[PDB]
Amino acid sequence: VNSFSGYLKLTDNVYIKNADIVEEAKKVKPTVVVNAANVYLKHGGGVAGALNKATNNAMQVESDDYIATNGPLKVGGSCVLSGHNLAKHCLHVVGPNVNKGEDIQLLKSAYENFNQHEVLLAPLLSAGIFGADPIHSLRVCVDTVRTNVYLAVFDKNLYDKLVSSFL
Ligand SMILES: Cn1ncc(C(=O)O)c1-c1ccccc1
Repeated sequence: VNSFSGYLKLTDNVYIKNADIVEEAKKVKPTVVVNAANVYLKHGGGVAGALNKATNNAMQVESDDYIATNGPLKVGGSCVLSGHNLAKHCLHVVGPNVNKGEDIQLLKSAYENFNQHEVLLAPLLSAGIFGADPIHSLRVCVDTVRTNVYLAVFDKNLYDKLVSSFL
C-alpha cells in the first residue's frame, strides 16, 4: 500500500490522475518525483519551471552546480538530485523536444530511466512544451515502464482524452 489517492488504474503498474504535479508532490512527498528536464537542467517553463519555482529556485542552484561538474545530460538520459521540499529525490529525465527536432525514438530510452526506481510520481515525458503527442507518450510509458508510476496530468481536457482513448 502507498499514499497516492484518486488515481485511475490503467495497467498492473501505471496509474493516472488529473493533478498539478507540484501540488501532488507537496501532498504525498513521494520518494521520487520526475522532472521534465532539458540537457542543461535549465528549469525555465513547463513542469520544470513549476517544480523549480516551488523549491524557491533551490532546484536550479543545485542543478547549476551539477552541470558545472558533469556537463550536460544526454537526450534520453537522467540524473538523480535532491527533491528539496517536494520529494526525497528528483529524477531529472530528458525526453526528446520535438520543437528542437529530436528523435522521438529517444522517448522509450527516456522512460527506461524510470525502471531504476520502484515507485515514481511523474509527468508524461515529451508532452506539453516538448511538443510530442501525449497519447503517444502514454503508450510508450505503458509499454516501457515496469515499476509503479503515478502520472499527473495538468490539463483536465487532456486527462479525459488520454483515459477515453486508452487501449
Ligand atoms: C500537451 N500536453 N501534454 C501533456 C499535457 C498535460 O496537461 O499534462 C499537455 C497540455 C495540454 C494542454 C494544455 C496544457 C498542457
